[PDB]
Amino acid sequence: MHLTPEEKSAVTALWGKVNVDEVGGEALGRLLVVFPWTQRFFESFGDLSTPDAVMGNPKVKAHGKKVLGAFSDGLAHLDNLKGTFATLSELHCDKLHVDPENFRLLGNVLVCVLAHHFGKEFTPPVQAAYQKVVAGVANALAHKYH
Amino acid sequence: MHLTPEEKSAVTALWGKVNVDEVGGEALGRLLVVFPWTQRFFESFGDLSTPDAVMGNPKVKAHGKKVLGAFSDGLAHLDNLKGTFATLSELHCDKLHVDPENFRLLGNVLVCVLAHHFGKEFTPPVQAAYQKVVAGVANALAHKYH
Amino acid sequence: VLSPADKTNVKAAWGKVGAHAGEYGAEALERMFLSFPTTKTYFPHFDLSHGSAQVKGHGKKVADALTNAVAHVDDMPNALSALSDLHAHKLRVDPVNFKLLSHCLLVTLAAHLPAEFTPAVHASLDKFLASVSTVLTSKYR
Amino acid sequence: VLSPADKTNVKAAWGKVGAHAGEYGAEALERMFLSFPTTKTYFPHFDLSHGSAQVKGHGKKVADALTNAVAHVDDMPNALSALSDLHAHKLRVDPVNFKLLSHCLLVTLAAHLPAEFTPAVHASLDKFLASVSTVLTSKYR
Ligand code: HEM
Ligand code: HEM
Ligand code: HEM
Ligand code: HEM
Repeated sequence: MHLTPEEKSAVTALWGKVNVDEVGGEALGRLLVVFPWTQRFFESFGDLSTPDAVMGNPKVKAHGKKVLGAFSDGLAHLDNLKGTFATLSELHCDKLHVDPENFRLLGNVLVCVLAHHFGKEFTPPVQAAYQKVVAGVANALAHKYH
Repeated sequence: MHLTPEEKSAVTALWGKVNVDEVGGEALGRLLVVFPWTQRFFESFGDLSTPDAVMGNPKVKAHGKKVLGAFSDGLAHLDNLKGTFATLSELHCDKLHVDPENFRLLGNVLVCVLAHHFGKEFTPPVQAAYQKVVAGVANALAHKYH
Repeated sequence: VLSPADKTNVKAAWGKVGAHAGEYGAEALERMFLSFPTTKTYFPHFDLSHGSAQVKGHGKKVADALTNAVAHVDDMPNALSALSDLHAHKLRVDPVNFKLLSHCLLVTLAAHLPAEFTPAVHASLDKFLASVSTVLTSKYR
Repeated sequence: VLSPADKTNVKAAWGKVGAHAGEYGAEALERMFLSFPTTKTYFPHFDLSHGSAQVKGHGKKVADALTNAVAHVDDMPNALSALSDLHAHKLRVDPVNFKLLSHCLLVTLAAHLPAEFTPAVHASLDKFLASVSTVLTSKYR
């Protein structure tokens, strides 16, 4: 996590404009659609058979919001991601058994989601700041795996 | 490193039995043979047209010894690989233009050479400690890229 | 493998790119250079400054090739043979870098085609870029 | 693409494995579990302790499939159809993991087949495990 002050201001300014409810649902839904293997964790979510069935599934939307919820909190402690994410890291490992590669796929999808939403505002340099951030978060979420 | 005193001792103790001359030559040559594209940096070495030509090439063997040399000295600063490889990190970036992914390919080749050499002695637990070191070394070497 | 659906998706999204392919190619490169600086090791000879003509020049070349693979979506291995040879034998780009560019291309398209960049399209474009990458790397060893 | 030399190299090496393939299967898993603990996420239901019969049994299973693959080196896609299915639609292991088991398998062969683990054979086996990996993840999406 080598965020220059200017990189950090940039992450923060844009994050100001995000509707976490919305972005959360889109990012999670899109993950389940682009990398269908990730659907292995959600067999209790119901019908994920098509893009519409996934994108519109009330359970996917509610889970996405939860996920991005935790992520946003992460963005207020950019200094201590490991600390911030420690109980979650343990849970994902020990209870959920989620392969950490999942955290990197989601980060990439999120970046595409932000690009989708902000258009031209998501400049090369802003993308580069966010790239560092999703990686820092994925690393923090994997820190307690054993 | 995130090496356990026990993990540190395992690494340390096997290394003591290593012929850097031979292991260095073999690791680099195997690299050039398994992952042919790494030959892009060694055009001046000559004929690498065949396994035999690679394994026999003295320029290869001598470069191999230089590399394991430096690696070998890094095992003495296992608690600060970053500071040990800083200058070497800049060199590799700014002068040589070597993609850090290469550092990871070699690491894995290195592990295969050690298993090759030590058979029985190279146990799952010992491999585990070595995997952490090779990863650690690769990270240190890639640290100053920009 | 790409399904009929995928093929339709790709031709459609790429259809919209039209005449901006060149600029979108250049943009994906810059994004790549900024986000994954290790990719720069392959262009030691380029001016990577903002608005570099070398980058402009190169973005067009990449875009033309992608455009050529879309045009020959049913025979990509053959449409891209030459480029597959170049990459395997001369350039010798480590395979991991293809995924990085792909990623930056997807970000670029997303940033420019909001109406078309649907989940379905996104998925198709991702499988497509993966297939191009596979072709370009097929003759490596 | 496996060259004829490669197919030969592979068949030779695997030839020497013989009645120990099961043990080597088991040993490769154990090395994978310890070196890459993230791989354990796919075996929550197993006793991953050293010498576990679950691990042993699974080791045989994997080893056997490799055998069958060497045997049908010419028609892998077909020989492993079912396995490609299982992995793509049921197990859904992330593709990155295949490279980790492949590596633990080389290490294991190397440690047990000193004379046979020459540089050329090493290159062939790698390519082979790579091909096997491609086959197993070809129907993922
Ligand atoms: C930014 C990365 C992520 C964050 C911040 C995050 C956060 C969360 C939170 C806050 C919960 C609820 C905790 C609880 O139940 O006590 C949760 C649960 C869960 N997460 Fe994650 N998550 C992330 C990524 C993922 C990914 C990528 C996957 C799978 C591909 C995943 C799989 C799950 C599952 C399966 C649950 C439990 C759902 C249930 O209640 O059945 N998570 N996550
Ligand atoms: C274990 C990781 C590595 C270490 C510790 C390492 C270390 C070294 C050292 C100590 C030198 C001597 C150069 C000098 O001081 O001027 C060197 C040079 C060099 N290394 Fe690395 N290296 C590593 C990995 C690699 C890899 C994987 C490659 C490419 C496959 C590579 C390519 C080169 C090249 C091309 C040179 C220049 C040699 C010459 O001048 O002909 N290195 N390296
Ligand atoms: C799907 C992805 C890619 C496509 C379609 C592509 C296509 C091309 C094309 C059309 C050229 C120019 C060949 C000529 O001179 O006619 C080229 C050159 C080149 N590419 Fe690739 N490429 C891809 C991926 C990559 C990646 C990922 C890298 C490294 C990060 C890379 C590095 C290079 C380099 C260094 C050159 C030579 C440039 C010069 O000296 O002018 N390529 N590529
Ligand atoms: C080298 C490539 C691989 C081969 C040839 C292979 C082969 C097999 C075979 C033969 C089975 C048993 C099928 C049955 O039960 O009838 C199996 C199951 C399984 N494989 Fe794969 N596998 C490979 C890679 C992987 C990897 C890398 C992972 C995860 C890290 C994995 C995870 C699993 C799991 C979790 C099972 C089910 C175990 C059980 O519940 O009994 N496989 N695989």
